[PDB]
Parts: sequence; structure tokens; C-alpha cells
Amino acid sequence: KVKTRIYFCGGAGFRIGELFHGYHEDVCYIDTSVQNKHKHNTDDNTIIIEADKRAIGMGKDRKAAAELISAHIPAIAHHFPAGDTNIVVYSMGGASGSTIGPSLVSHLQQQGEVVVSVVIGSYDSDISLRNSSGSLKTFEGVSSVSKVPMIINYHENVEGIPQSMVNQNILEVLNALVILFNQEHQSLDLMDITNWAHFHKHHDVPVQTVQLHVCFDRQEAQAILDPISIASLYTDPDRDVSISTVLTRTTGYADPEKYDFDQMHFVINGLSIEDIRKRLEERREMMNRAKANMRKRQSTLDVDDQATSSGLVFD
Ligand SMILES: Nc1nc2c(ncn2[C@@H]2O[C@H](COP(=O)(O)OP(=O)(O)O)[C@@H](O)[C@H]2O)c(=O)[nH]1
Repeated sequence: KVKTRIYFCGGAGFRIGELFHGYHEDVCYIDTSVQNKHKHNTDDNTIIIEADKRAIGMGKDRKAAAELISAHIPAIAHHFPAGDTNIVVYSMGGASGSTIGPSLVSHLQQQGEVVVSVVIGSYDSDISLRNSSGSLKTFEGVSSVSKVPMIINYHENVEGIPQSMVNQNILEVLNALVILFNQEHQSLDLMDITNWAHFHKHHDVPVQTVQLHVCFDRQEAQAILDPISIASLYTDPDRDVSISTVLTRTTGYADPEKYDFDQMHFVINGLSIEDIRKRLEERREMMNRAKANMRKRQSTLDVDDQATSSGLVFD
């Protein structure tokens, strides 16, 4: 098994993967569109799921995408087998990443794998907000069905903010995660990472969506409310000090000769998910208000009008 398999799904996943290229060898790409392919997509690392016969995307139709892709998931998972750790990357407001991604997480978690999702919330229209809300609900559904808390590292496409800034934050996270999982750190074993992610095995906590916060100093980790499970890396072992009360804690000692960071923390909590739910709820309340206030014009047809079988009408 590879140490870390990264699954880049849908357009956002493809774009992030193109930016991330060279930072990790064991990556793969799954989409419903050939258009999203770029210079780093090969026949060996990419699966394009064709619809009855073309691959032109799903255009934010989450239900259609799910109908298409669901039956292909076992084959895809067989083709790109799980790593010791697994990272799945996709947008929430689209159609393909937000179905392929969570479907892969569900399949992988049912096999007992360790999985983290890196995801993007959006709400630039009624349909994409509907998609992001469905995706948030999906995380909860996948947590329930796979019986393993679904871990999401969440990024919002804040209306008005250049997506390039969100992409950069995501790359920083993917880089940090790859280091965390690289199996080179003293005192940090594979089962240590496994039980950090699968903390539900040892604690009376709800099996539900949890949020992963990648923190680059002590103070950022400290700010995370009600932490459930924390993995910490130090280049100086003498700095290994528990930050706050936490259910599971695991630490690794990174080579200070190789690494120019003091410490990194990967903090899982549950509470922060509520902030996402609340944010989408508020956007939904605005959207429904706007919808309900849209003016509906009278038909241009009179009751005295006649139409031909093609729809031609003569005045
Ligand atoms: N931050 C960021 N957001 C993206 C990127 N690509 C797409 N998105 C967002 O994701 C939404 C869905 O697009 P896409 O991921 O291509 O949909 P999909 O192919 O059906 O999964 C878009 O409306 C954007 O809000 C990207 O490269 N970076």
C-alpha cells in the first residue's frame, strides 16, 4: 500500500491537483469531464466516467451526477487502491466532486481505511448553495453509513475573495498532511495516525462529521474549541507539551535537520461543523427570500390563442 493516496475529484479537485503536482507522487484523478484534464493527467492516473457516449461534466446537477457515478465507485477504488492514509479533494457546490468524493470516502471507510477530505464550500447561486447544503448533509450521512466519523478540512469560497487565495491555503494543508502521513517521524506510527483519525473507537462521541484544523503554531491549535483528537509534530522533542484537554493525542518528532518548522498541529473537533451549517442556513434564508420576491409576468398567450403542433401561434 502507498503511504498516502490522494484522490482529486471533479473540477476543483483537478485544479488543486494541477497546482499540487510534484508535491506527491501517489495521486489520482476522477471526473465526469475530459475538459478538466490538464498536462498532469495521464492514462495511468485518471479515470473519466462517461455518460450515455460522452464526458462533458454534470453542470452542477448533483442528483444526475450521483445516478451516473455511484455504481462505478467499487471499480474505481479497485483501480486506485487505498493508501495507509487517504486524502480526498473536491468542491461542495459542484456536482461531480461532491458525489464522487464523498462516495469514495464512504467506500474507503467501510473498508476500514483512514480518510481525510479537503473540501470547498460555495453559494454563488441557488443551485450551488443547494449543492453545498446537500454536501454538508452528505458528510453526516456518510459518517452514519460508514460508521466512521467523516473528517473534513473546510474552506469557504467567500463571495468576493479570489479563489487563488483559497487554493493557496488548500495547498498548504495538502503539503502539511503529506508530511504528517509520510511515516518518517520518530514515535509516530501508522496505528497512532489510525487512532487519531478513528478516535470513535475509544471515546463515547457521536459518530458524525468532524472538522480538521491544520494549525501552524501552538496558539492556532489552542484556539480550537472542544478538541476531540490532536496529532502534533515537533522538530524539537523538548517542546512536546499538551495544549489543552483533549480525548486523543498523538505526537511525532520531525527531523529538525530536514524541517524548518517549529510545530504543526492537526486538530479534530466537532463543534466547528455547526458554524458551516449556520452559515449555509443564513445564505439559504436570504436565497428563499429573494426567490419568493421575484416578479412573475403574465403569459404572453391569451385563452383565445391557438398553437400548431410545433408551437407556432398566429396573432
Ligand atoms: N477555491 C476554488 N474553488 C473552485 C475551484 N474550482 C471550482 N471551484 C468551486 O467549486 C464549484 C463547483 O465547481 P467544480 O468543482 O468544477 O464542480 P464539479 O466538477 O461538478 O465537481 C465552483 O462553482 C467554484 O465555486 C478551484 O480551483 N478553487
